[PDB]
Amino acid sequence: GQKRSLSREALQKDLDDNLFGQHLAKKIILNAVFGFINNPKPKKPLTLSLHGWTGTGKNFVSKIIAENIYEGGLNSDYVHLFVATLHFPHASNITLYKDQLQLWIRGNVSACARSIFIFDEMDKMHAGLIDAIKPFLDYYDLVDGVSYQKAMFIFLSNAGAERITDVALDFWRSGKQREDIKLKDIEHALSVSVFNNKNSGFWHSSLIDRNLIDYFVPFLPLEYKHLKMCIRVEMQSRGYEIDEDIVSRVAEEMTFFPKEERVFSDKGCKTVFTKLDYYYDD
Amino acid sequence: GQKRSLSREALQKDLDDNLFGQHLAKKIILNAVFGFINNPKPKKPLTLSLHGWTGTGKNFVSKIIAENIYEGGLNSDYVHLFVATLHFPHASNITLYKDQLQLWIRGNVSACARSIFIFDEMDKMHAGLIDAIKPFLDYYDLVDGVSYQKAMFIFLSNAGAERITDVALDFWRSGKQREDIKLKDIEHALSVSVFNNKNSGFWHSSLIDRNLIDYFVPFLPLEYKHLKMCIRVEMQSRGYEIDEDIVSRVAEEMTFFPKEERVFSDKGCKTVFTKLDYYYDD
Amino acid sequence: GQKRSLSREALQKDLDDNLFGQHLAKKIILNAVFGFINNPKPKKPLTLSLHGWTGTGKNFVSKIIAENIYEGGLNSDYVHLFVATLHFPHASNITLYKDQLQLWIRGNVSACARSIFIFDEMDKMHAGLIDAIKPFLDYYDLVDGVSYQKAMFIFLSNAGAERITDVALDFWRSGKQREDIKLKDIEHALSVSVFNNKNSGFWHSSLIDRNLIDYFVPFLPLEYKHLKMCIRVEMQSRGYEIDEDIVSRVAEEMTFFPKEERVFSDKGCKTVFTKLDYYYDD
Amino acid sequence: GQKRSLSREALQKDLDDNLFGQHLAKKIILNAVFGFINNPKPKKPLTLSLHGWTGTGKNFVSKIIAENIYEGGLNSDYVHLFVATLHFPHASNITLYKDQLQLWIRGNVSACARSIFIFDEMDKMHAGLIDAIKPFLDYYDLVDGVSYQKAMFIFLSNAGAERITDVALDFWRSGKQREDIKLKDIEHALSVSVFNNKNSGFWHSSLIDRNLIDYFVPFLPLEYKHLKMCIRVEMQSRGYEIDEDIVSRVAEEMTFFPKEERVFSDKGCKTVFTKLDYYYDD
Ligand SMILES: Nc1ncnc2c1ncn2[C@@H]1O[C@H](COP(=O)(O)OP(=O)(O)OP(=O)(O)O)[C@@H](O)[C@H]1O
Ligand SMILES: Nc1ncnc2c1ncn2[C@@H]1O[C@H](COP(=O)(O)OP(=O)(O)OP(=O)(O)O)[C@@H](O)[C@H]1O
Ligand SMILES: Nc1ncnc2c1ncn2[C@@H]1O[C@H](COP(=O)(O)OP(=O)(O)OP(=O)(O)O)[C@@H](O)[C@H]1O
Ligand SMILES: Nc1ncnc2c1ncn2[C@@H]1O[C@H](COP(=O)(O)OP(=O)(O)OP(=O)(O)O)[C@@H](O)[C@H]1O
Repeated sequence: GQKRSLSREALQKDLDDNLFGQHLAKKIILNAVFGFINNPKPKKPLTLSLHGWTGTGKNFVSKIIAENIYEGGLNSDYVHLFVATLHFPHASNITLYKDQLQLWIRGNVSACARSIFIFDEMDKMHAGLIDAIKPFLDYYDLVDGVSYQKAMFIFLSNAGAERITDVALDFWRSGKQREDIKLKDIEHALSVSVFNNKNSGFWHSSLIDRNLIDYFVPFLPLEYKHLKMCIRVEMQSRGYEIDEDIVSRVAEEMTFFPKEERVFSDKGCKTVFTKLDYYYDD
Repeated sequence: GQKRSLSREALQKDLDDNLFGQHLAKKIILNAVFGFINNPKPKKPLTLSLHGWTGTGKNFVSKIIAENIYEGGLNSDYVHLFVATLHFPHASNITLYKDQLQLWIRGNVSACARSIFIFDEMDKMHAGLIDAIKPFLDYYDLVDGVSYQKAMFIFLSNAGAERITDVALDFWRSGKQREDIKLKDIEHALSVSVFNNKNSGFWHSSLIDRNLIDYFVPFLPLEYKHLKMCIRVEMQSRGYEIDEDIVSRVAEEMTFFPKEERVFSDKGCKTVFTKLDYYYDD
Repeated sequence: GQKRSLSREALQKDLDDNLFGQHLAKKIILNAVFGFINNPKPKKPLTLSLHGWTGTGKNFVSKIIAENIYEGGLNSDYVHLFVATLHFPHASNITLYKDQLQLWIRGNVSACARSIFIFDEMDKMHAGLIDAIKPFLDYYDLVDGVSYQKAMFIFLSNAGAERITDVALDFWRSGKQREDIKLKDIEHALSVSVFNNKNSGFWHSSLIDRNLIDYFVPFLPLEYKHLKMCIRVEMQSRGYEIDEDIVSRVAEEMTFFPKEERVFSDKGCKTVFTKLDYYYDD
Repeated sequence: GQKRSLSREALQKDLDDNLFGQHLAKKIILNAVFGFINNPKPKKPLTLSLHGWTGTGKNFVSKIIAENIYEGGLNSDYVHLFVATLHFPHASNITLYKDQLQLWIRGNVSACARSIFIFDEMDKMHAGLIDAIKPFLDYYDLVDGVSYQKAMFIFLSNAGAERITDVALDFWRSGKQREDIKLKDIEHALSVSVFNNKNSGFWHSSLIDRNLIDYFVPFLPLEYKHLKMCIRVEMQSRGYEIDEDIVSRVAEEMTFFPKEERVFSDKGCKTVFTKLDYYYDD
C-alpha cells in the first residue's frame, strides 16, 4: 500500500464496492488523484474542498483513500490530523495556534512530502489561521529549502448545502436523477457561499483570494435507495439476519426532506445501522 | 462482572426483578447494549439521551447497569462522574471547564475505552461545554491516536416532560395503558424540546446538529400501581411488617396529577418509603 | 561443549525440548548461529537485538545457548557479563565507564575471540557509552592488532513492545495464530522505536546509524497455552503431583490482556510456578 | 535451628500457638516457605510484600520465623537489618546509600546465601534506591559470580489499608467472618495501591514493573476477640492474675472502628498489655 502508487483499478474498485451513488465523487477523485499521484511534478500540493450534507461519506472517503495510500490509514505517523475545536478553540491564542501549526507542518512534511493533512469543523475558525498557510500553497518549488507540492491538503465543511439542496430538487423536479445532473453546477453560487463573509465562508473567501483550491466537490443527501443499500449491504455483511419487513421500515419509520415529498434523507448511512438495531428490536 | 460481557438473561432478569413498568426501557436498554457491548466494532460510542419525569429510575437504572458491568458500580475508577453545578457552576470559567473536561476524559479513557461517563442536571449548562466534545463523538476510529467508540456517554434531564404527559393522558384517555402505547411516539416534538432554544433544549439543539444521540428515551410517571409495587416489594423486602391499610393509605393520603382525575404520581418510588415510614407512624 | 562447534541438531533439539512456541526464534537463532559459528570468516561479530515482552525467555534463551557453547554457561571466564545499573548507574562517571568498558573488553577478548558479552536493562544508558564501541563493530579484520569479528554481542530491552502487541491482536483478530504470522513484520516501525529519540530508542538510534545490528528479534506474550505447557511440563518435571483442576486454575485465577478478551498473558512462564505453588495450596 | 530445615509441623505449631487469627498468613507462610526452603533450586530469592494495618504482627511474625530459622533471630550476623529513616533519611545522599547498600548486601550474602534482609518504614524511600536492586531479583543463577536466589527479601508498609478495611466491612456486612473471606481478594486494587504514584506506591510501582514480588499479603485489624486472646493468653502467661472484669474492660474502655459499629480495633495486641496494666490499676 504505502509502497504502491495507486492504480486506477484499485480505487474505482474500492469505491464501486463500498461507495453508494456519488458518481461525481468517483469520477473526480479517481481521475484527479490518479493523475496527481502518478505525476512526479504536480507543481502544487492538492488543495481539495468539501462541503454539503453529512453522512454522505466525507470522513468516510477520506478514511478510505487514507487506507489505500498507507496501511496506517489514520494511524500513520505521516498522516497527522488537526481539528478546529480540539486544538484551536479560541480567538485568544491565535498566534500560538499559527506558530504551532507551521512547526507541526514542517515536522511531518520534513519526514516526507507524501504526508497528508486534513482539517474538520471549519465553521469555527479565524482568518489569521489561513494567513499562515497561503505561502505554503504557492506553486513555488520550495519554501525554506523545502518543497511541499507533493503533499495534499483537504478541507471539510457543510456550508453552501442550501444550493446543492434546491438544485437537487430543481433537476429532480424536472423528472430526473442526479446521475443526469452533471458535475458542472452553479459554481458561481458556490463562490458566493465561499465568498460568504460569514466566518465559515469568509475563511474560504480569503483562501479563494487566488483559487488556491483545486476542485469544489459537494456531496448530496444519500437517497433512500442509498439507505436500502447501506441496510442490505451492511446487515448482510454483519450476519445480522435482516429480511424484507426491516426494509419496509426504512421508510415506514423515518423522516425525509421536505415533508411535502418525503425524499431527501436526514442522515443517509450514518444513523442507519442504529435504527436497524431497532428493527432487530422491531 | 467486570470480566463478564453482559448476557441478555442477566439484564432482563435484573430489570424484571426490580424495575417496575417501563417496558420500553427494558426493550431499548436490553437489546441496545446487548448488541453494543457484544459488538467489537461499535463504530461510535454510545450516545444515550434521557429526559422526562423523576423518580422513574434514571439514576436508578444507570446505577443498576453500572453495577452489572463493574462491581464498582459508581465506585469504579473507570466510572468517573461529572455534574453541572458541583463542577461547572458559572459561565465565567467555561474555558477551564472545557480544558479540565478534555483532560479528565483522556485520562479515564486512556485507562480503558470501556470506562463510562454520565452527566446530570443538564438544565444548567453552556454550549461552549458541548463545543469541546462533538469531535469525540465523531465515528472516527480514533482521535489523537486514541479510540473512544467503545466508551458510553449518557445524559439526563427532565425537559420535554410536558409531551410525555399530555400524550400519556391522550392514549390513557383513549381507554388504554401505556403498555399499549408503543415506543414510537412523537419524536418530532421531542426534537422541538431538543431544538428548544432554551439553554436546556439549546444545548441538545447544538448536539442534535448531527443527531449524535443514539436513542431518545423518556420515562413516565410511575403509576399508583407502581407505588403499590415499591410499597409491597420494598416494605416486605425491609422486614417492615406492612399490611393492607398502609396500602390503602398510598392513595388515601397522596396527591396525584391532575386533580380532576388524580392519576399521575408526583414522585413514584422516590418519596414512597418516607411516607411509608409515616404509615408505620400511621 | 566448549570443544564442540554447535551442530544444528543439538540446538533445534534443545529449543524444541524446552522452548514453548517462538517458532521465529528457533528459525532465526538456529540457522543464524549455525551459519555464523561454522563460518571461520564471519567478517563481523554477531550484533543481536532483542526487545518486546518479558517472561518469553530472553535471559532464558541466552542462558541456554551459553550453556550449549560452554559448560560454564554464565560461569565461564570467557563469558563475562555487564549490566546497566549495577555497573553504570550515573551520567557522572560516563568516561570511567567507557574506559573500564574498553579495557575489560580487550581483556576477555584477548583471552579468546569466542568470548561472549551481553548487556541488560538498556533503558537506562547514555549514548557516550555506545560512542566507545562502534569501532569495535566495524567489519575491520582487526583493531589495535586484534580481531573481534568472532565474538558475539547481544542486547536486551522491552521497548517497542506496543507494536508487537497491536500487531499480535491484528493478525489474531484476523482469525489466525502467530505461527501464521511471518517473521517479516513492520521493521519500519521497529526502526521508529529504534529511532525513538527516547534514551532507550535513542541509544539504539545512534547504534542504528549504520545498522550495526544483524537481526531485530521480538518475542511475544507466552499465550495461555504456553502457561499450560510450562505448568504441565514443569510440575510433571518437578515431581509436583499436579492434576487437572490446577490447570483449570491457570485461567480461572489469572489476569490476561486485554480485559475485553483476556488473551495475552502478563508473565508467561515467569511467575507461573509460584502461582502453581498456590495451587498446591489450592 | 540454624542446622534445621524448617519442617511444616514446627511452623504451623508455632503460629497456631502464638498467632491469633490470620488464617491466611498461616496458609501462605507455611506452605510457601516450606516449599521454598526445602527447594534446593528456588530459581529466585523470596520476594515478599506486606502492607495493611499495624499490630497484627508483621514485625512479630518476621521475628518468629527469624527465630525458627536461626537461633540468633535478629541477633544473627547472617540476619542484617536496614531501615528507611535510620540509615536512608534524605534524598541528598541517595548514591552513597545505593553503593553502601550494594556492598553491605554482597558482604552478608557472600557470607551465606541463606542470609536474610528486611526493610521497614517504606513510605519514606526514593526510587533510585530500588534501581540498585532489581538486577539482584533477576532469576539469574548468578550475578558477579555469585548466586542470590536462596536469600529472602521481605518488605513492610501500611499503604493500601483502605482496601482491606472496606472489604472487611463488605463481607462482614454480608453476615460473615474473614475466615469465610478467601485469600483471593481484589489484587487489582492492590496493584493500584502498588501502582499508586505516591512515593509509597510508586516505589512498589517501579518494583512491580515485573512483579518481582512473589505474594501480596495483607494483614487485618485484630478483632476484639483477638484482643481478648492476647489478654487472656498474655496475662495468664505473665502471672498477672487477670480476672473477668478486666476483660469486660477490653471493650468497656477502648475505641474501635467505625464508631457507628465499634468493631475494628485501633491496635490489636500492640497497646493491649499497657492498657491491661491500667486494668491492674483498674
Ligand atoms: N455513501 C455511503 N455509502 C455507505 N455508507 C456511508 C456513505 N456515506 C456515509 N456512510 C456511513 O455513514 C457514516 C458517516 O460517514 P462520514 O462521517 O464520512 O460522513 P461525514 O460527511 O464525514 O459526516 P460529518 O460531515 O458530520 O463529518 C460512516 O460510518 C459511513 O460508513
Ligand atoms: N421504576 C421504579 N421501581 C422501583 N423503584 C424506583 C423506580 N424508579 C425510581 N425508584 C426509586 O426512586 C428513587 C429515585 O430514583 P432515581 O433517582 O433514579 O430517579 P431520577 O429520575 O434519577 O431522579 P432525578 O431525575 O431527580 O435524578 C430511587 O431510590 C429508586 O430506588
Ligand atoms: N518460552 C518459555 N518456555 C518455558 N519457560 C519460559 C519461557 N520463557 C520464559 N520462561 C521461564 O520464565 C522465566 C523468565 O525468563 P527470562 O528471564 O529469560 O525472560 P526475560 O525476557 O529475560 O525477562 P526480563 O525481560 O524481565 O529479563 C525463566 O525462569 C524461564 O524458565
Ligand atoms: N496476631 C497477634 N497475636 C498476638 N499478639 C500480637 C499479634 N499481632 C501483634 N501482636 C503483638 O503486638 C505487638 C506489635 O506487633 P508488630 O510490631 O509485629 O506489628 P507491626 O505490624 O510490625 O507494627 P508496625 O506495622 O507498626 O511495625 C507485638 O508486641 C506483638 O506481640
